[PDB]
Amino acid sequence: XXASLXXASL
Repeated sequence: XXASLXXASL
């Protein structure tokens, strides 16, 4: 759930 920052899957 990092959204635009990275960590897409978190």
